[PDB]
Amino acid sequence: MAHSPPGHHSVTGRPSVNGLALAEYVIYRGEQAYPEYLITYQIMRPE
Amino acid sequence: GTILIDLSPDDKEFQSVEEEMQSTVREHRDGGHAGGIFNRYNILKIQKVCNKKLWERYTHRRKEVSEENHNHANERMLFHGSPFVNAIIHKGFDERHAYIGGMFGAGIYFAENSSKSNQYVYGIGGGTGCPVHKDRSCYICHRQLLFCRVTLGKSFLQFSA
Ligand SMILES: O=c1cc(-c2cccc(O)c2)oc2cc(O)ccc12
Ligand SMILES: [Zn+2]
Repeated sequence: MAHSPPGHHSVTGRPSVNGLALAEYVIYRGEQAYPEYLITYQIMRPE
Repeated sequence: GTILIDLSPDDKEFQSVEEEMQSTVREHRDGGHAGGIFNRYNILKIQKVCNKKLWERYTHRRKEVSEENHNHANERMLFHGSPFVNAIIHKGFDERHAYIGGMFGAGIYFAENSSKSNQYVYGIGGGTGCPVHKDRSCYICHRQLLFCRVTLGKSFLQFSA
């Protein structure tokens, strides 16, 4: 498991081409996330 | 010591979480290859994950990052989808849950788009799809995502193509 950019705690990937894609984030310590909700779901076939 | 508490769909907490899930769906450049063809979900259940050990571990680290960054933990709620969600809720995030091949390094990935995390529920690039039908667009089998509280701190800004 890799390391944070020196002096930072995480990385943000901001898509620059698809202007509708929201951000993605990477952390490098498991202690920096807490899994609060468990969502069970199906995808729905479009009409 | 994880216990899971079902939220009732009348609960304002349930609706809020469902809204953050349904409103952050988008179209994907792969035409649905990895995650399926869809515009919305049928939410079957939402459960609050309570684990004390894990929570104290989260907030102790939160306080550290906070103090290293002008008392700003930079806390978000973000999506995470993988085949290992049952381990995560019992034992916590760790190196097993990292994406070695990832664009921004070998760490734990998270999405603002629920539909992006959905692409990883059955593995990298959808793997071989649902276990019962081998179908990446299966409309029958139950899928599972996490909505997680994440400490970002000072975050390195990396624009991506
Ligand atoms: O939720 C995700 C899970 C994972 C993932 C990938 C590999 C292994 C794994 O256990 C999770 O990758 C992502 C990548 C992204 O750019 C955005 C979200 C995810
Ligand atoms: Zn299936």
